[PDB]
Amino acid sequence: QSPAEIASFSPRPSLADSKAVLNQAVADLSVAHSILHQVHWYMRGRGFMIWHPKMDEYMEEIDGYLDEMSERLITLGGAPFSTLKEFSENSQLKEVLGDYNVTIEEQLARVVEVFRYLAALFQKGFDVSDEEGDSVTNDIFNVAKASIEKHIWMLQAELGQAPKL
Amino acid sequence: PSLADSKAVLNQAVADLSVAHSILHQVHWYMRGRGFMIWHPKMDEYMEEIDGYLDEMSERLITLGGAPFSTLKEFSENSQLKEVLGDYNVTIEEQLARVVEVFRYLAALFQKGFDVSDEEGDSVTNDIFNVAKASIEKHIWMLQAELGQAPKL
Amino acid sequence: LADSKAVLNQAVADLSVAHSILHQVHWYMRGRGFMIWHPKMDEYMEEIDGYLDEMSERLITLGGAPFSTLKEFSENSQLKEVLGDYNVTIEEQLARVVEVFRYLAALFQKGFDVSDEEGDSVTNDIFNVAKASIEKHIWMLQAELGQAPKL
Amino acid sequence: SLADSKAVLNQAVADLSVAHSILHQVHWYMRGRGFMIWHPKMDEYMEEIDGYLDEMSERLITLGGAPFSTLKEFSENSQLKEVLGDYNVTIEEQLARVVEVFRYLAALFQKGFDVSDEEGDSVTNDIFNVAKASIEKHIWMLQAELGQAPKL
Amino acid sequence: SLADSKAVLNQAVADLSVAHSILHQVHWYMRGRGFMIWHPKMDEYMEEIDGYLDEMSERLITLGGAPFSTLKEFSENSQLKEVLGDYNVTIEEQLARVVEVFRYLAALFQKGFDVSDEEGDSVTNDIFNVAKASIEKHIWMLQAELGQAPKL
Amino acid sequence: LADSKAVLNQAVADLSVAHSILHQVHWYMRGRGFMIWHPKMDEYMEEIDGYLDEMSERLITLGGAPFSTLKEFSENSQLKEVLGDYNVTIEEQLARVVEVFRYLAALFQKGFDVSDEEGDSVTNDIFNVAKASIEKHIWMLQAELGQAPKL
Amino acid sequence: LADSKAVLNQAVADLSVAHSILHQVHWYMRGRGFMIWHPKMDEYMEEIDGYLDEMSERLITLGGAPFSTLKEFSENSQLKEVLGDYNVTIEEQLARVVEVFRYLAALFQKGFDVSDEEGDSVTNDIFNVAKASIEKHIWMLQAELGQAPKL
Amino acid sequence: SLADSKAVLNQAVADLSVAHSILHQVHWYMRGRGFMIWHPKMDEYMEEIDGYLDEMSERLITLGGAPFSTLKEFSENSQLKEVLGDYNVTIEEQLARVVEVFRYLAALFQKGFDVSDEEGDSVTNDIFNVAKASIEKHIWMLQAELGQAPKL
Amino acid sequence: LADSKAVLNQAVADLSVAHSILHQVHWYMRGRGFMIWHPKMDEYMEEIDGYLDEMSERLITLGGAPFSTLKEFSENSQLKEVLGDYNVTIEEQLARVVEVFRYLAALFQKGFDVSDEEGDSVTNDIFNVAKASIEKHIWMLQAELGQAPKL
Amino acid sequence: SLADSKAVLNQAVADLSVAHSILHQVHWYMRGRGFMIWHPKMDEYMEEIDGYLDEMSERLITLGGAPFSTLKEFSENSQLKEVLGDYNVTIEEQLARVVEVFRYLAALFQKGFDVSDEEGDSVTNDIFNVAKASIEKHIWMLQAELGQAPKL
Amino acid sequence: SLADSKAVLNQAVADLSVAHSILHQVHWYMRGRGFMIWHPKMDEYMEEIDGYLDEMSERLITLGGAPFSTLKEFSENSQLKEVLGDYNVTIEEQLARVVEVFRYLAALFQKGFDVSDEEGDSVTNDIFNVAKASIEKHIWMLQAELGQAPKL
Amino acid sequence: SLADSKAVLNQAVADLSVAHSILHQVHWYMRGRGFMIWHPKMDEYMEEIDGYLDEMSERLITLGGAPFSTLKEFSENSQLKEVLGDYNVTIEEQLARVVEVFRYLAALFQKGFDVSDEEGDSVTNDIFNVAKASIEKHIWMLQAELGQAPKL
Ligand SMILES: [Ca+2]
Ligand SMILES: [Ca+2]
Ligand SMILES: [Ca+2]
Ligand SMILES: [Ca+2]
Ligand SMILES: [Cl-]
Ligand SMILES: [Cl-]
Ligand SMILES: [Cl-]
Ligand SMILES: [Cl-]
Ligand SMILES: [Cl-]
Ligand SMILES: [Cl-]
Ligand SMILES: [Cl-]
Ligand SMILES: [Cl-]
Ligand SMILES: [Cl-]
Ligand SMILES: [Cl-]
Ligand SMILES: [Tb+3]
Ligand SMILES: [Tb+3]
Ligand SMILES: [Tb+3]
Ligand SMILES: [Tb+3]
Ligand SMILES: [Tb+3]
Ligand SMILES: [Tb+3]
Ligand SMILES: [Tb+3]
Ligand SMILES: [Tb+3]
Ligand SMILES: [Tb+3]
Ligand SMILES: [Tb+3]
Ligand SMILES: [Tb+3]
Ligand SMILES: [Tb+3]
Repeated sequence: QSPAEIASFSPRPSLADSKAVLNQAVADLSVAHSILHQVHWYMRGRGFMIWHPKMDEYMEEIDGYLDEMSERLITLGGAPFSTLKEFSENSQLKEVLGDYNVTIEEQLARVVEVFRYLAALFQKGFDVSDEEGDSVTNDIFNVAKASIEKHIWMLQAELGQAPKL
Repeated sequence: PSLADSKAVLNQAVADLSVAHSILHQVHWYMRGRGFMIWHPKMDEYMEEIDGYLDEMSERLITLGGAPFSTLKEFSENSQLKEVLGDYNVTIEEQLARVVEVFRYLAALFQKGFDVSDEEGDSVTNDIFNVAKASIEKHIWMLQAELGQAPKL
Repeated sequence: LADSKAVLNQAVADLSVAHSILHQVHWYMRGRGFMIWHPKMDEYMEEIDGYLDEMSERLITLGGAPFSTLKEFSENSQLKEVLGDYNVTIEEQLARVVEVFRYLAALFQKGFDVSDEEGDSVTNDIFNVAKASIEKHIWMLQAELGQAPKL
Repeated sequence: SLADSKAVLNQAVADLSVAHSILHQVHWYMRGRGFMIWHPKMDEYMEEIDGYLDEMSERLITLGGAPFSTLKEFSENSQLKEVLGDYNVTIEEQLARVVEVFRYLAALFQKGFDVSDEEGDSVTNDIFNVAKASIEKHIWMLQAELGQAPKL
Repeated sequence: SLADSKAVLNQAVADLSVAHSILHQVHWYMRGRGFMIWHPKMDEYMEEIDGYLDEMSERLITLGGAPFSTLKEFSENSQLKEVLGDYNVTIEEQLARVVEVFRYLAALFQKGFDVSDEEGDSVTNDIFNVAKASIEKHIWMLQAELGQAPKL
Repeated sequence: LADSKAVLNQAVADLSVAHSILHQVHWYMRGRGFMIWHPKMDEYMEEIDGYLDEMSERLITLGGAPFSTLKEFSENSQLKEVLGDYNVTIEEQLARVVEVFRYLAALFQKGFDVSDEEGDSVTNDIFNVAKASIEKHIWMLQAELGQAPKL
Repeated sequence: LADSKAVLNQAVADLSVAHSILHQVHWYMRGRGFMIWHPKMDEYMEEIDGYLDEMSERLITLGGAPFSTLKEFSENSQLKEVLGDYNVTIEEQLARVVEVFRYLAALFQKGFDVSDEEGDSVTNDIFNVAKASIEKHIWMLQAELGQAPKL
Repeated sequence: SLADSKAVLNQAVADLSVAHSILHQVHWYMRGRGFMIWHPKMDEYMEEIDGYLDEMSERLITLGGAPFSTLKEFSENSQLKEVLGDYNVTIEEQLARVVEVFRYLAALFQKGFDVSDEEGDSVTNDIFNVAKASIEKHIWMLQAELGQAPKL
Repeated sequence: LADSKAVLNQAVADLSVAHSILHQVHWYMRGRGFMIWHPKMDEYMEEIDGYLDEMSERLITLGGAPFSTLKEFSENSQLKEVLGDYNVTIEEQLARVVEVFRYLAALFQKGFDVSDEEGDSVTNDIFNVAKASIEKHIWMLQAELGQAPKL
Repeated sequence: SLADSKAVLNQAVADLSVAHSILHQVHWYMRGRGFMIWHPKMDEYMEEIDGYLDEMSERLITLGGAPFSTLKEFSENSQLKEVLGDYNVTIEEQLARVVEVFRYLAALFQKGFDVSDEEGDSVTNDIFNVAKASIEKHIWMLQAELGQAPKL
Repeated sequence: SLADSKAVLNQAVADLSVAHSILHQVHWYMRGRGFMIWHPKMDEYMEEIDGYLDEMSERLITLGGAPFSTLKEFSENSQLKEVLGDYNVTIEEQLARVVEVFRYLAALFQKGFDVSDEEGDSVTNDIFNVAKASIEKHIWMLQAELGQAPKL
Repeated sequence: SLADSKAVLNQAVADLSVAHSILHQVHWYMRGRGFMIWHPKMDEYMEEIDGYLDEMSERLITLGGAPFSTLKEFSENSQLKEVLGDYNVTIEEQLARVVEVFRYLAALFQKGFDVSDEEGDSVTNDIFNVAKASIEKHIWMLQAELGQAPKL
């Protein structure tokens, strides 16, 4: 005979170890990137000429974390999500169709939402990596969390609000 | 001459670009209102690009055996663009609206340049207009976006 | 796919999928040649992002609305992604890259054809430049694999 | 013999030190549309202000003087008044505050220009003139953002 | 009010705009041995003319004035005369036109200098001083190519 | 100094005064070594400026309100300023910088301690980076003075 | 694509010979204006070399086999070479570069036409870009020589 | 108090000096397909190694310690063993040798991390961490070229 | 090859042919290693071009008349060219380069010796620097081919 | 009409050439603790002296003058005195010597400033002013190294 | 044939390795006025020494030799002696030690020159020549700091 | 036993200084078609001459010598003779003057080369060789401009 082929529902979704949460990051950072690109492209209104370019800067920073976090996952022996289907299903951020009729304030507020989520994800990754004693991974999350939180201050300040982290 | 018209539209461009530069200088200088700090330096970027086209088009014309307009009287009399005196009381959005309008004219100019030069088989001149049109159109998108509008080319 | 705006948006989806695949090759790569090709994938991706931005933004300039969600990229792209696997050779990785680049070169030909018919010379040149470059890469990638470009 | 020149140099040291402090408060406490342009702009202004403070302090040293060099001295000799940071100053208000400070500095620099000319200190004179040039350009730009004429 | 400082700044705007046009004509129409050096040199002169033009107009704005800003205003106010482009002018003759334009500029800047000195406009006075220094150096140089003394 | 915010604001006050002392040192310096040590103060000042901005901004980020007036810096800082004097020797100037730095090293360790205990990991690493560089500067200044770092 | 491929290879022959002529002009130049024109041949040579590589590599990408020996170059090229001679005037050497450029400009027009007929838009832009630049140079050289470009 | 941290820092000075010797050996004796990529890559590794060895040695000095600083000290104290150069070794063996050196450093740097953590030396702790992060990435890449998992 | 002048001109001829051959290797290359060795042929050609210019120009300085036509290069060179072929393996290409370089080193040695005996120190230095560089390359290429330099 | 401006420019050309010569002696014959920083510093001072000499020489040409241009002219018209190099001179003495030279030049630039101001040559006046500022700053610095006030 | 050229090149590998290690000890153990200038200067020396070390071994490889490549080999073959690091050495003593090292290396490089001169290995000969020129420059400078003649 | 190498090094210091002065005169006094190119070209030559002067003097110092270091010493030991600057001299005459100085220098570097070969001073030999190579290349270029062969 032969070993039976197991048929069960996709197991994961529980952020229990460093590996798990690094992959969740790969997923969320890929979608974040896509949301950022849509804001870049669909943006209209006073303040476009400053924020259009800014989205590029954010995107590059997000790219940087995406790469180092999946590559840390690889180094630790894991297997990073690497298809749009994987990214789209494992991510907790929702995507919507691009729309040109959104005010600047609403765009910036959407980016703050995404940044708040990512900062909590990196907080979770920090805590998990600390508990498991994976100090390298721990530092990666902390660094990413530092600058995301700083971007949240600035965005909120443009919106006339405190960071409210 | 086989290339008489390429020549004529290149020189039209020389005149209109010189006028366009002038207007962008006026916007840069007379600008007042929230957004000054971003748009004032942006006019410099536009001017540098307009300048780059003015030089390239005039010199393509020289290369083809033409005599480019090279006096303010010539630019002025030949250009289809109309200049008005500077006024500090124009709003930032009216200033950007004017820039979009100058740029729309230039896109149509470069379109005609493109067609005429494609007609006469001057493929170098064709490319020059094609590159200029491409850039100007991108600029129109951005300006319109800032104005809360679609590019509407 | 019979106007410039549809071909451009199709390119948005396909370049987005091509970028994802190039990333997968970057990460899962193993074997002799890794030290040269792993970094090369970043060059390829920087380029693909280059075109993605220019095309999407040409569409916008032309009054279109780019695919801008993963669902849209995935469903609209003609490219097929598979799960990442470490157990693929460098030569196999390269061959996959060439397949994708071949697909892109052909998409760029259609964009070239369609915009030429429509008299949209700006879009036409964007497709033209992207093609010249994709084609150069296939020559080089095929050469590493000991084969002619076979365009 | 260069006593009036020395006094105005040192007065500028106090004032520039306070001005720098105010720019730093505006930079941190800024909130509202245009933050993203004006926040970094505050660094540009601070660098320049630091540039003058150092240059003028060292011109004073070079003349045989002794520049104020403590926060107490800066705060007590300066004519500018500082206030507790407040996040609810609007952008426009923040810009108007920088304008008030720059106008003060332009007038201080005028006085320094005049006094150094009177004492025949031509090097000190050109130092104030350069500073004045650039400050007035900044007032022109600030006021333009505010939709106003430079009003020098 | 600095009425004449403003008047000379605006005269400079007009004349530099015409000077710039004249240098462009020389760049384009130039033919003869020396072309390869002087053709590009015309770009360097234009960039410098451009610099003054923007600095002077911007100093005018800063002072409360309203710079000339249309080609008609440039032509009607400039003292410089423009002629149609001709390819049959020699290099030596082109260089002679430039010297003549620059001798004019240097005289204009002397007036700008004298007027701003007199009105106590030291910033403007420096702007003119810097422009005149540069222009006069160029004159020495062009004259030297032409085998002649600067004859300032 | 009740928490992370409190210590951040203390660093804001102390870094401001520390920067002022450094400028005093830069300006009133005389003696053999001037030519190396005078410009070196500029390097120290840029670094202190950097910590000052980063720490105040971390405080902003966290919902605090940084000291931002000279009175506030002066009031809250634990460093004491004295009038400039040209007759201080170069090695005496370097010793005052060492004292100021040892003070800032201590401050930053309290900062590190407090943030660690509160779980403010970003603030923690900020004080740690600051601590590392100051302690290296102490080693180098003490070395110049013929002494061990004596942390 | 036989005709596109043939004109590309022709250009390889002729650009290799043009390059050698420029190198001769560079070395054998004597007369007033040497100091401006001697380095200018280095810029011309650099640019010629860029076309040469670009055009044979295009040919490779198309599945051709570019001429690649001095024999192939001399035999296929329509340019004729003469022994070096220091007795040539500066103006004479410039006229010889003008002649050679006028020739390449014509060849590039053939290449452009042929490629346009065969639908090879990529080769077509390559010829178009080379021709834009050679013609600018001819204007400039002719102007140094007191003449209209006469294209 | 900080004796254990000082001890591991000094161990690292020793092992890093030998490591760097081994990389230089690889660099010079390398032969085979891939020489052209890997030979200069050893240079990257050496300079990164030199970087850690200076940082760590200077952190030891800063703590009041006395770094090993003679070839005899390095050899005696290093746990890494050196062998004679041999051109006959294969590229893949050369790379396997670099991996085994790095796996050792990574383990050493983890010991440093742990020791310094227990002692409260947070600066020393962060130096090992950054070192460890870097080396582990290198092991992944080196293993990748050899067709293997990182096995960390 | 009687004297310094004569060997300088000989090198102009051989360096021209060597550059030709390197370019052939750059273009016709196929197989694993292409991605590192294709661009490596650019660094080599660049270097060869440096020597060729320096050597001919030293000869002009010396009052000679450097070869300046492809006919002179081809007829005077001891190096021999073959038709381009895609079927040559990477290692064969690499070994071709080695053999050209070995010839060049031997030529430069003769150039060194000849200018030495004529007391032309400048020409001597030129051949020395050229030699040291080529031998370094020979070690490196041989290393790739799994062999000792065997000078 | 411009004779005194031309005179003091040409006197500066001579003194600047001798001063360059002196600084090069100091550079070469220097020995003593402090060499490693003061040796390269003399290069910086020489480049600056060179800049003034070229600028002032060329202002003189521009004005229709004829700069001193031989070592014999420089040596004979200079108020500065040269002696044979000697390795025994201490570092303080070397530095005190450069100060004396700088003091002379600063004074010479003051005469130049005065004279051009009288003759209304504002461009020449600015050149002397700029030169004077920088030299006085270096005097402060060298005096400070020497443990002293600038005592301008 | 080239056995003696190879042998001295290999002597150089071992000595430059030990020279580098002594420079590193000097860099780490330095204490005294001058530290902030001389500490970085040891880095520059170390860089230059590595430069020679890599080039000489690679020249050896190129010639068919096998360079020393283990700390054991460097130690055994070097004629330089190493002692434990001591903080209580003065800056002047530390510099005198470098001067001793360099004096040795320049004697070595002269032997390398003469040997290769004899064996007609003109490339190896230029390498030693370049190295010697540079080391002798540094000996002049270090000695000048020490108030001494170069005394080659 | 080193002494003639030192004497040629010192003659070079004198002649290079004089040559630097002559090039400066040509820079300033040049008039005529070609000015715009040859005027800046003199700068390049002067920077190069200063390069040699400094390297040669410092090699002399390194050898335990005492370089000429006053204008009088340069003037009286130089074989080159200076004349009063004159504007009327043609461009072609000026270049010929530089050619004549460069031929003197190449010949002097040849004597330098030979004397240092005989004395076994390889470092100095190499300095003269390098200088000679570049001077000869300039003669070619200058001669080419004047429509002549180099005639070395
Ligand atoms: Ca709405
Ligand atoms: Ca008036
Ligand atoms: Ca005391
Ligand atoms: Ca004459
Ligand atoms: Cl502006
Ligand atoms: Cl990577
Ligand atoms: Cl973009
Ligand atoms: Cl910030
Ligand atoms: Cl041009
Ligand atoms: Cl300073
Ligand atoms: Cl050359
Ligand atoms: Cl290529
Ligand atoms: Cl250090
Ligand atoms: Cl003449
Ligand atoms: Tb990566
Ligand atoms: Tb142009
Ligand atoms: Tb974009
Ligand atoms: Tb300062
Ligand atoms: Tb402006
Ligand atoms: Tb900040
Ligand atoms: Tb290529
Ligand atoms: Tb260090
Ligand atoms: Tb050349
Ligand atoms: Tb000059
Ligand atoms: Tb190496
Ligand atoms: Tb020197």
